[PDB]
This record gives sequence, C-alpha cells and structure tokens, in this order.
Amino acid sequence: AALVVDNGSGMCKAGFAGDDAPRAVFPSIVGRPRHQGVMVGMGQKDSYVGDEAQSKRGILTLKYPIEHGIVTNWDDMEKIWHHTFYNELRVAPEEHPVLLTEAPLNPKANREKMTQIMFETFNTPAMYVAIQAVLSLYASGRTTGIVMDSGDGVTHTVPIYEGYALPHAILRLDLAGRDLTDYLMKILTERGYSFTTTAEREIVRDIKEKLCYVALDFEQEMATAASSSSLEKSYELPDGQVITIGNERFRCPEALFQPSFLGMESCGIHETTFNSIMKCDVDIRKDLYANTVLSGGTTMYPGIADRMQKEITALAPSTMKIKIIAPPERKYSVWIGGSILASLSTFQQMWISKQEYDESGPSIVHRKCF
Amino acid sequence: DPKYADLPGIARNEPDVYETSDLPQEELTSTSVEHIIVNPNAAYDKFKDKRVGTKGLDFSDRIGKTKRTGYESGE
Amino acid sequence: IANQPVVIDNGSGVIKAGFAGDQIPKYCFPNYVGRPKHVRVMAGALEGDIFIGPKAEEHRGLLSIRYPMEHGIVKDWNDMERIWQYVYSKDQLQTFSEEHPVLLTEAPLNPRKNRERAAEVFFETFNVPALFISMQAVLSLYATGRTTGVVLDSGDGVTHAVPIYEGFAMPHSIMRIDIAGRDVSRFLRLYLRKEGYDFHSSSEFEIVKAIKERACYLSINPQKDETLETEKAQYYLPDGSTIEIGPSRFRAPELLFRPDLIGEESEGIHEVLVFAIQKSDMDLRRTLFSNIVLSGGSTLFKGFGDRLLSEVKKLAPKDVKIRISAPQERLYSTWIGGSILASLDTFKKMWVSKKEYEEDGARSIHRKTF
Amino acid sequence: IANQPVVIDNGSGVIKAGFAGDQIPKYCFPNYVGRPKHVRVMAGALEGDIFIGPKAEEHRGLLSIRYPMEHGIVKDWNDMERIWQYVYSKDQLQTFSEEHPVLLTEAPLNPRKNRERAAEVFFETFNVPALFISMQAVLSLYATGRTTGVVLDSGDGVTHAVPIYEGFAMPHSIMRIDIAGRDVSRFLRLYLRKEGYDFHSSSEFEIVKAIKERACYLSINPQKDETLETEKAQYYLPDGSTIEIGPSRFRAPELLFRPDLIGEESEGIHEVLVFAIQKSDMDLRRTLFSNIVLSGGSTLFKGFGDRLLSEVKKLAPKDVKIRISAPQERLYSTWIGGSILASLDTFKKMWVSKKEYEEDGARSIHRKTF
Ligand SMILES: Nc1ncnc2c1ncn2[C@@H]1O[C@H](COP(=O)(O)OP(=O)(O)OP(=O)(O)O)[C@@H](O)[C@H]1O
Ligand SMILES: Nc1ncnc2c1ncn2[C@@H]1O[C@H](COP(=O)(O)OP(=O)(O)O)[C@@H](O)[C@H]1O
Ligand SMILES: Nc1ncnc2c1ncn2[C@@H]1O[C@H](COP(=O)(O)OP(=O)(O)O)[C@@H](O)[C@H]1O
Repeated sequence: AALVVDNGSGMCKAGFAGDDAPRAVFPSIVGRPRHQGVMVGMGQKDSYVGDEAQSKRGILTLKYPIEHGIVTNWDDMEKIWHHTFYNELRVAPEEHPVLLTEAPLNPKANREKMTQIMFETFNTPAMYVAIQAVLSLYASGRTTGIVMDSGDGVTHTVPIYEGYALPHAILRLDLAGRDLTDYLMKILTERGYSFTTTAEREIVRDIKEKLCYVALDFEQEMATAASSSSLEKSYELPDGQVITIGNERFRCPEALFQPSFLGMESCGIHETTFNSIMKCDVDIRKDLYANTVLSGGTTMYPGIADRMQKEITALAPSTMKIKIIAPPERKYSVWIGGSILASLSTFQQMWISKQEYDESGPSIVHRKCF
Repeated sequence: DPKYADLPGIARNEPDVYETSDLPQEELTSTSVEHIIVNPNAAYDKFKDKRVGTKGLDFSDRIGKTKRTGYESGE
Repeated sequence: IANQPVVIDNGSGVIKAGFAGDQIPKYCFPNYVGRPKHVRVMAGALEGDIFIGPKAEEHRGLLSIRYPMEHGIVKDWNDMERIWQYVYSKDQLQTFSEEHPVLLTEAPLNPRKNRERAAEVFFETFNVPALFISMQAVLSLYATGRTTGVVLDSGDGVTHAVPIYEGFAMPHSIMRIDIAGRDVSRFLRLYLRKEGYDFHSSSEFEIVKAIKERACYLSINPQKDETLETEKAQYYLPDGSTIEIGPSRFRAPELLFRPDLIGEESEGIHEVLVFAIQKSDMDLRRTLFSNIVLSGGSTLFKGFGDRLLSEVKKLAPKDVKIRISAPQERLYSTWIGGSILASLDTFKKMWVSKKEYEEDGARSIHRKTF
Repeated sequence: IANQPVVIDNGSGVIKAGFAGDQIPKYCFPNYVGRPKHVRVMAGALEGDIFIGPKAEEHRGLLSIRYPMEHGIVKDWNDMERIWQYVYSKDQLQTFSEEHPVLLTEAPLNPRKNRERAAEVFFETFNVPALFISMQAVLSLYATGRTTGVVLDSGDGVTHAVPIYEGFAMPHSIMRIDIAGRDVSRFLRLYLRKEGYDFHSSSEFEIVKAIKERACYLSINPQKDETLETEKAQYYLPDGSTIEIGPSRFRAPELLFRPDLIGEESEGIHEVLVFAIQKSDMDLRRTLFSNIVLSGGSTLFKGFGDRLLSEVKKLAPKDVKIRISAPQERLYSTWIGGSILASLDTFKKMWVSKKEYEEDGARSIHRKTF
C-alpha cells in the first residue's frame, strides 16, 4: 500500500505500513576504494556502499555523502537508493507512494531537486517526505511535546502543542556525534595511536558508543580517575592493540554540554533547549517540563537524562516538575512512526502525485510536503 | 655575506607579499517627511532667552493634588 | 567656562557623545563590548582584552561582541563602566568626569532602576558636577524648531512614536514597541538559514550588518512584487564570496508591519501612529499631518516613505497634506539639538546638583525629570 | 648560574643546538643512528659505531645508519642518549648540563611520554638547572620578524601549517601532516627500482639523499614533461655510477601535492593549508592571505612555488592575487629564533627549574607547558 523508507546520513531504514521492524538497516555512507594505476583482473564494483563497502572496508573508504543535510552528490545518493531498493525489496517504485524524511534549514531547492528526481528516476505513483520529530512524538503518543534530535550530524529542539508549534520556537543546531568522533579520534591520536583512514573512524565510533557513558562532574571524576586508575578500562581492538581509557569515555560527550571543548561560540544543549522553552507560553513551558521527550540516535548513552534534568532543575524553579520521557528506541521509532503514519487512510488520501509536478511544478513541494 | 658560507639555511629571494594589479539614498521623490537645514546659531537665536522657571518641578506619579506641570515661570 | 558640558548621545544602535557649541560629530563608535577570543604565549601582541575601535573592527575573529544593552537597557552595568572608561580615554575624552557638566540621551518609558544604577555610577564612582538625561525625541525637536512633533523613529532595536505640541506631553498618546535593526539582522540571517548560510559568530554578525546597511532597498507592493520571479544578481563579499540579491532584502522590513510572520503580534508602526493621532484632537490632527517627523537612521530605504504614505492613504481620510525633506544627517540631528540645548542659558537649572543626589537622589530626579 | 645558557635545537633530519648568543650553530649534525652492519667479529671496538661527521665519514664496512626519530615520531631513546651524550662530551660545546641552562623545542601532536623521558634524562642523568620546551614555527617567525602571518613550513619528515596573528592560533585551526623528504628518498630509490639498480641498505639511501638534494629538481608541467624528451644526465659516485634519471628526477609533486596517486590516503599541502586558513575569520583570512609565512627545509625546489601558486589560483577567491614567495634556504630560522628567545627576558619567566621538576615533574611540565 505504501513504501516506508526512513532516512539518515548514517542510519537509513525501510519497510512498509504496519511493519514494526525496518526491513532495511544499513550505514548510508559512500564507500570509495583505492583505485590505483596498475593493472588488475576480475574487477569489482565501481564503489561499494555501506554494508557493501564495510564488507571490504580495507580498501573501501566510506566517506560521507551528506553533511548535516548537505548531500554531496545526488547521483551517488541515487546509487545508494536504487541498490538499496533492489537489494532489500527488489520492488519497482511504481507500486506505492514513497515515504521519506528530512529536516529544516535545508534550502527548498534541495527537497525540490530530491522529489523532482524521485519522480524522474522512479516515476512513483505518489510520494511523501516529512520531519523525523513529527514521527517521534507521533510514535510517542502526544500532540504536545518537546523533543530534540541528536542523529549522526543533526540536533534540533521541537516543541509541539496540540499539534501546533512554531518555527520560531523550534530551534536547531545541526551538530552531533560525528564531531565527537573527530574529537575523540584526535585525542586518542594524542594518546599515541595512528588514525588515517575511514576505518579508524569506524572503530572509534564503535568503541565510542561502547564507552560514552555519562557521569556528573568531571572535576571529581577526574580526581578519582587520577587517584584510582581502575576506571581506566582496557580494550583490545581487532588488532592486538589494547587501549586503556577512563576519562575519555564519558568526557567525550561532555562537549555536548560545553562547546568549549571545540570552541564553537555556542550554548549547551540544556540551555539551548531551555531557550527553546523560553520561546513559549508560561503555561505550556510547564508542559514542556512534563513533556520532556527525548530522541536522537546519539542519545543512547546512560546518565545524560539525569544530567539535563539537573541542568534545567537548576534553571527552572522547583515548581517546574520535570518529567523526562526517555525512550531507548527513539532511533528506530521514527521509521515506526512513519509506518503508523502510513496506516492512517486520511494521510494516505493526502498525496503528491505525478501531475502535481508535471503541471504545478515544484511549488506544491513547498506547500504540500509539510 | 652575513652568513652565506656560515649558515646555508636562511631565506632569501622571497617575495612573500602577495601582490595584485591596479584594477579598481536621497529618494526625495516621495512626500514623506521633512528635514530642517541645520544652523545651530539660528535655532540658538530661536530659543534665545526663554527664561523658563521650574517652580515645584515635580513629575512623580504622586496623587495628592490636581495636576503637575513644572518648567512654568517666565520673565 | 572650560568645563564644557559633556553631551552624551547614547542610543540603541547608534551611540555617540558630544559638547555644547561643538556642532560637528566628535567621535563615532558602535554599541558593544569586545572580548578576546584566543590564546598564545608569543610576543608581538596587544593585551587588555577590552578592545573597542579599529582593533575591534579589524580583528573580528579575535574579539567577541557583547551587547548588554537590550532595547536600550543594559543588564551588565560593568560593561558600560568599561565603555565609559573607553569614553574616559584621553584619546576619547581627554578630560575628567568630575570636571565637566554632563547631559545624556535616553529613550523614554524605561525602568527607573536603570536610571538609578546609572546615576550611582555617574556620581558615586564619578563625582560629575552636573548631569541631566532626557529623551532623544526632545533633542530632535529642539534641532528642528517645530513646537509640534510626533517623533517616529527606530535605532537597532526599538520602534517609537512621540506625539507632542509645544512640549505638552500626553503620555497616554505616546507609544513605543521594542523592535528595529537587531531583528533585521536576525531575519536577514533567517533568509540565509533558508538558503544555507550560517553566520552566527560575532564577526559573522557584523558581516550580516554590512549586508543590512549594504544590500537593501524597498518596494511599495508587497505581494505584487513578492510572487514574481527574481533575478538575484550576486554581490561580492568581504571574504571573496559573491551571493545573490534576494527579494528577501526588501521583504525583511515588512516584518515590521507583519510581525505575526515572526510570531509576535503588534499592529503596524504607522497604525500605532494613527492611533496616537486618534488620541489627539480633530484640530491638532490636521497639524499632525502637517507635522511629520523624519527620524530613525534605520529608515534609510528606497521608496520607504512612499509605501508608508500609501498606508496613510489607506487609513486617514482625505485632505491630508504631508511633504518631504532633503535630510542631512537624521542620526546626528538629535545629538546636535542636544548640543545646542547644552549651550543654553536657563539650561543650568536642568541638571541635577550632585549634592542633592547625595542627599536624596534618584526619586528626586524622577520627580524632577518628566 | 649566569653563564651563557645552552640552546639545544631539534630536527627529524637535521638537529641543531647552540648557546644564547651564538650566531651560528657550530655543528650541522644530522638526525640519524650510526650502527654496525654485521656482528663485529672482535670485541672491544667502536661501540655501536657512534659516529658523527668525520667519524661517519671514517669507514663504511660495518656501518648501518638509521633514524632515532622517524618523521618526528621518536620511538626508542638509547640512540638519543648517545647523541646527546656526544653533544655533552667535550667535542661539541665543551660544557656541562649544570654549567648552563638549556632551551629546547618540541614537535606538536606528540604523547607526553616523550616529554617525560627527555626531562628524565635532562634532570636525572644530566642536570639542567633551568630548561624549557617550545615550538618551532614561532622561532621562525621571530627570525623573519613577523608576529602574525599564515605560518607554513616543512621539515625533513614533518609538514605543518599554522595560521597566526600576533602569535595567536587556534589548535583546531592548526594543521600538520608528518610526511616529507625521507619518503621522497624512499620513492626516489623506488623510481630507480623500476629502473633496476643497487638496492641493499642505508648506503644507497644516503646516496639518494645526495641526489634528492643535489641531482634533483622540480618541474611545473608533469604531463607535458612526462611526454617530453630529454637525455637524462648522470652522476658519479665513489664508483662513478653514470646513471640516468628523467621524470623520476622530478617526480616529487606526486608525493607533495598528489601522494594519493601512489595509492595513498592524503590530501595535499595546499589543501590542508587552505582548509586551516578557512577555519579562521573569513575577512581576517583574506587579510592574512597577503601575508602567508612560507618556509620548509625540504621544500627546496624551483618551480614548486609556482605549482603552489597554481593550487592557490585554483583555490583563492579569484582576482585576489597571491604571488610567489620564494624563500630559498629554511633551516636555522628556528635556531635563530631560539637564540633570540633565550637572549631575551623570555626564559626568565619561561624556565623549567630542576628543583620544580624534582617537586612535580610532568605536573610542572604540563602546568608550565603553556
Ligand atoms: N546504539 C547506539 N548507541 C550509542 N550511540 C548511537 C547508537 N546508534 C547510533 N548512535 C549514534 O547516532 C549516530 C548514528 O546515526 P543515528 O543512529 O542517529 O541515525 P542517523 O543516520 O543519524 O539518522 P539521521 O541522520 O536522520 O539523524 C552516531 O553519532 C552514533 O554515535
Ligand atoms: N542604511 C541603513 N539601513 C538600515 N539601517 C540603518 C541604516 N543606517 C543606519 N541604520 C540603523 O539605524 C539606527 C539609527 O537609529 P537612531 O535614530 O540613530 O537610534 P540609535 O541611536 O538608537 O541607533 C542604527 O541602529 C543603525 O544600525
Ligand atoms: N635541496 C633539498 N631538497 C630536498 N630536501 C632537502 C634539501 N635540502 C635538505 N633537505 C631536507 O630537508 C630537511 C631540512 O628540513 P628541516 O626543517 O631542517 O627538518 P629537519 O630539522 O628534520 O632536518 C633536511 O633534513 C633534508 O633532509
């Protein structure tokens, strides 16, 4: 009936309406191998993608096809697309309307180009693209709630009230764990470890997710670490090397609270979210403390909820009862919300068909996508 | 020869400056608002000897009389 | 006397100072604080960290902008202390506060606490012999010579209209709303956000300011010119960049009349102006159309007044006579009128005797001032 | 003691030293490791063949030379012990560790363990009364006299670009890739490997170094020059090896600007360079593009500056011309800067007293490292 395809600069998923588990799950990164000059036989694919590239990661360099929403090449993106379709479902696009997502700050020409090629290349019957946060609170069970996206390269605070919201109220900083990966990789380089290719990035993001827990005050934690190095846990890589880090682990996500680690002339996630709350009604802000909804794939780290809670606790008065909604499945929940969205017939009455672009052109993209 | 044979590792012949080449409102149509040609002495003679007197110069939000208007004594 | 009265022209965006009789602009400067940005140990560098002036408007990526002044209201008075010390500079003042009389500007309807704190500095930390502060509107009117007057102006953050005649203040008739150029910059940035151009830094902010007072004009037709097809010729930027014209440049000041698009509700500058006219009397209203006011340096636009006059046509009845200038310096005008004001005979009674400030202070000034 | 302090310098390929007042480092001693080629049949010989200058020119039979600090990355220290020990020996400066304070620099992006080991030597084994560790490019700036400017230089096996205004530099804006001349030598011999010649040990490496700095140049049009025709001039070794070279005599920019064509993962000096410049303030960036401190002890080839200019033209915001800076010799500028450094008030506030080292050590090393 539909064609549900969750997206992401990393995590790109797919399936259909009513499906609970995304059929397609893979890193949406573009792998480019070491094409050298000497001869060779029996060939290979021009450029393997994600899982295809991860399979032979030793040559394949999974560079980023998108950059906080800045898609580098549409062609490569389509190669990802086409192969993913004819990799996972192997179904033609003329079957059902497609379902895709996006986020703001994007120049309208990108989403226009996107949908334009989506009709060009695929000739789908209808189609649709939305905002991840909508599916987030949509799958949560509220029409009034503030959430924040922390993907691989995105961050955005969305406050909603009975479905209503304001773009002025919705704030955004497209910065995420990829930056942390850079920071972590270079500080471990300072510790004495080599990091050149993209595989370095893969291993460090791996162990990064494996160790970015959240403590409270790095001063006393640092004091205890220097006092007792028992927290400095060891880990042996696929290669014989075994690193020992304790501070590094949890202090790497502290940059989310402090741009000082990178010197970004910015604000902390908590106070940024606080200002998002500040752009509201005195009554609904209380509901934001009640509807303290959390999302983002880079929020699968234990401790930060209590941190952010304590932050705003120090910010907001005592009467502001904090009620953090912390789903540990928010990553996949957007795709799931897309399926649920694909289940409500009225929404499936609302569409973006062929003739709309064929005649109307891309202005209906501005007034119809959302 | 300050240090030619002495030290063969000091810069010279460097044009580190990075050159180039010599290759170099009043919409009064409207009828919106006027201006006045400044002449501080003309306006100075305009407000020449206004002996304004401030008897009971009180402009508080006090409520005890009828009204309050200072800067009222003249010649 | 050698103790020439120190005129101080403090506004939101534009900020200056002066003296009596010395007609000509003394020293122009912006309204913020310049903090350092990076470190080193190497010699050959300037220190002090409180940098204002050529080095501030030269080393933008080395100094951050601090605006404690919020719509003419400063929160961190110590910043003003540093600012005033920069004024006290013998490259700026060459004199002492305690040796000369002082006059100063102020937008009305501001809280008394600001004035209190200000006078605390102005007398306690600096035993100034004479000081009086007033409304810039009054100074402007003194610069004009009309006993009449409905001062309509805006700095970089406050819209305001002052209806008066022969100095007669009808506070119920006078109005103001804190909005001007700061949001123009913000909205400019908003269009940049719409087209992917993040310019958030303090340096980036001044770049946007250059765009503001650089890439701007208007159009008397909002949607008649908005729904058309643009050209968007690019323009060379101070980096080496070149970006399009954008219809948005003239679309931005329409937000002053359609703030609901930015979200907050207001009425319309000219509309509140008309409301003031409505609060006046029939006879005086004719004079109100006769007595129009060219004020606010933000107003510098092509066909600006044309569009506003058209709005007047849409509002006022017939027999409306309004005319135009050949303005010289709308900005300095106020300060100039204040300088002439400072050069007056009976003007001596207008100050505040510091001894009385020692005795009672603020409250006495509040009742003595308007 | 108030004697002239020892100013030791460094270098991956050429390491220097001196005193605060020397105008010339008395020894242009390279950075290497003298060793035996085979097990010396008879005991009691030149232990480890610790040879310097003429001692290295003495014999060649059982003499295998290496590097104790590969491309700046030092691994072992026994070689360093003997090297420094030889300098301490009364054949270099005929002084002691205690007799004079010691100034020294360090290459960035290194683990603290290197600093630990070095200070352990300098205070435990030898006894420096007051030591110091600094950078290199800073000293080069002092030699050039500039305190600002986009600093750029490249050692024997280390390349680095640092944007600087008054010494200030952001660590994020600081870039460095440690790959230079040593691998160029490795590739020169690899060129001759394709040409079929003698390949057995470090002796040929020395030969190739003499070629690299002597019988080698750099052209500007590798495609043209590759398609051109020469007769390939030769050289004469102690054997008189009349060997022809050709394009391989100047195939180095395919290592400098295009090393990735050797199936490698890098970028190009100019790329990383411009990126680091782009990390700065756009307008300050533009200003500093007129003053880009160019240096490099290995970048000693004609026409390569023009190749860099071509990179500039492909990357500069066109018509903002940036011509060629052609500093021929770049070695002692750091040594000169260190001599001027210790010759001033600098070291008095910048020393590392042995006592404080005894009290803390690494704690003091890093609390005073900046
Ligand atoms: N299981 C996990 N534990 C910890 N962190 C995770 C986990 N899964 C993903 N992340 C973080 O999320 C980022 C990976 O991308 P993510 O899973 O958020 O999907 P995505 O591609 O970001 O979706 P979008 O691009 O639409 O936001 C990385 O920064 C990573 O640190
Ligand atoms: N050409 C222009 N376009 C837009 N805004 C301008 C222009 N010239 C000046 N301005 C703004 O107008 C304001 C001047 O208003 P003014 O009446 O001087 O009040 P203030 O003294 O509070 O700034 C300044 O804030 C300045 O930024
Ligand atoms: N003419 C030349 N061509 C190429 N490389 C050279 C030339 N002369 C010297 N070099 C290399 O450059 C290095 C000098 O760079 P420098 O900044 O002194 O680094 P280091 O201090 O590590 O030697 C020398 O070690 C040498 O190997």
